Amino acid sequence: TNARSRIKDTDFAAETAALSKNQVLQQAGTAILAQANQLPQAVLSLLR
Amino acid sequence: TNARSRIKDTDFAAETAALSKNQVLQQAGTAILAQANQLPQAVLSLLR
Amino acid sequence: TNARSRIKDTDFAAETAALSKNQVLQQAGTAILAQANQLPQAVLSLLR
Amino acid sequence: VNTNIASLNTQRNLNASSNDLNTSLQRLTTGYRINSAKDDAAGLQ
Amino acid sequence: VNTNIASLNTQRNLNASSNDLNTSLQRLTTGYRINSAKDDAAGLQ
Amino acid sequence: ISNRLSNQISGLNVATRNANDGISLAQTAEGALQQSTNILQRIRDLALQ
Amino acid sequence: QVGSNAYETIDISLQNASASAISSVASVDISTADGAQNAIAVVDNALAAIDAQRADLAAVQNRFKNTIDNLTNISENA
Amino acid sequence: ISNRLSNQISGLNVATRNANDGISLAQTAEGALQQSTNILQRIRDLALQSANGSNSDADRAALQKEVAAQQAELTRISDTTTFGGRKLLDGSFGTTSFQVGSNAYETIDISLQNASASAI
Amino acid sequence: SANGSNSDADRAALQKEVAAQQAELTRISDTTTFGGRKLLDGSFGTTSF
Amino acid sequence: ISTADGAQNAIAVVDNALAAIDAQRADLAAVQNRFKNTIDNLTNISENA
Amino acid sequence: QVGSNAYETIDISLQNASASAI
Repeated sequence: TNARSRIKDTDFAAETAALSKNQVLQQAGTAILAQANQLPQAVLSLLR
Repeated sequence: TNARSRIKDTDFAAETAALSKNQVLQQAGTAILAQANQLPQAVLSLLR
Repeated sequence: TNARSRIKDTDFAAETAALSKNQVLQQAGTAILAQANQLPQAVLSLLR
Repeated sequence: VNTNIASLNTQRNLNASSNDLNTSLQRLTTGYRINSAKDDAAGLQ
Repeated sequence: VNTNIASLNTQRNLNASSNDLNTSLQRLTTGYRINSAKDDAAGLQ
Repeated sequence: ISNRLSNQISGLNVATRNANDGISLAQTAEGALQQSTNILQRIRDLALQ
Repeated sequence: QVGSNAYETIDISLQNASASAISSVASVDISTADGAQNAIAVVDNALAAIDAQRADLAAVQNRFKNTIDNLTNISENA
Repeated sequence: ISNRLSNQISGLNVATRNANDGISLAQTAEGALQQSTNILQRIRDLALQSANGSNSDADRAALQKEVAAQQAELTRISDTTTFGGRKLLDGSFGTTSFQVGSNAYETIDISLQNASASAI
Repeated sequence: SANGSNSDADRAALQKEVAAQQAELTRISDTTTFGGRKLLDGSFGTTSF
Repeated sequence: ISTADGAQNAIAVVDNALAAIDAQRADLAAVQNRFKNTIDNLTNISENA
Repeated sequence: QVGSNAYETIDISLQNASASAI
């Protein structure tokens, strides 16, 4: 049984950190996109 | 027999203290992790 | 052993305060940067 | 910084801690400081 | 002015801060003020 | 360099796990032998009886 | 294997047998006194071989435990 | 002047990074040695155990096997540290010199122990 | 695939896993037809931009 | 892979060949770095012409 | 041995015999 856990039993005290990292990335790349999609808007609004 | 105990018989009146120390560490490093995994969250939430 | 702790055993009841200070600095300098990187934006947005 | 967390070093230490913890509990159950396991095999023998 | 940001000096300080932070956390995990690392090698020795 | 580092790291995580399963293997073996020893303890008990 | 390179492995030497090779424990058939006494001589020797085997395991997961604390600190700082 | 400044600056950023990777190298080496010390701590533990009640632990033989295992560890840890395929400290490491600025021969020589297995 | 050195009998499954990945190194090798004259598999003729 | 002796040698295979890959990727490093400069440069030429 | 250094030991001198030498 102890083996069965060493196989399966996630050391989620580490995977929590991994988890935050993923949540974090979702957030960050999103905000980057909210910024990114403003670029072409500016380009044309000005050249016009 | 008395020898057999001096070999085997844990002086657990000491190992209790060792035990607390281990339980204590589980608790402490855990709370440290609950704090630690908040770091990257803050980093990006602010730079964005 | 008592010596070994006087060498190693962090008086973390002090290092907690040091810890907060570091966390605190991360937070503060970050918010300062969130403000700082707004400066050039303003400069040009106005001179234009 | 976000790419990883150096503070997973904390995790490592705890793994060691929990290992010690479990073994201590074993020793506290049976009263045998030398587990029936191999550990300290000399005294065991 | 736009060519650069002198306020990146702020960044530098934070790098130092985070370094200290991580080391403190290590010391808080294990309870060892002298990390197993070399740091303060005299007391370590 | 990093590609070599990621090579090393994740490879060694797998190897860690292979080692852990090995620890368990040797553990189960140890239990079996402990109980072989209880028997053999009884065998001297019976030979003397 | 305990690392990432080839032939980086811990050979282990489980006892080839337990039943009839601990001469044999099963050989003895106590019932006669002269076999009782010699029986003790059998079990003693063979039991020593067992607890040598158990102690072989002692070295092996002690070896593992260090190896993985160590490996784990490597993969850390890498 | 600025071309010389940009020369200096970005060169020194690269040199900073080379230094940081060096910091990591010496860190991994340090970890390996920490654990060498845990073993050697155990080796005194076993040598003292090997008094044997002065002759009463016949099963020093098992301890001998235990010792042999740990001795083999001081080879495995000695190997297996391939930061570069040119690993740290076993056999022959060639005393390398980490640059930390932008000028030639501006380097930190480091002196990793030539061996760990058979030379401790 | 050390397999706990012999304990994962189901290396066979791993072998299948390997075969699948090996086939990927053909698919990625193909399928890059920038020009109908794809990049890197088989024979690309060392072109000169 | 399926045999252990092939597992270990397998690692020796992949290591060497992977080095050849990341040499190829680094060849590309030189090539669009070369391009990027070349076009900033060419672009400044066609400018002042 | 009773400490951590070499040759730090308590020699003991059990009587060589009991049966035919008392």
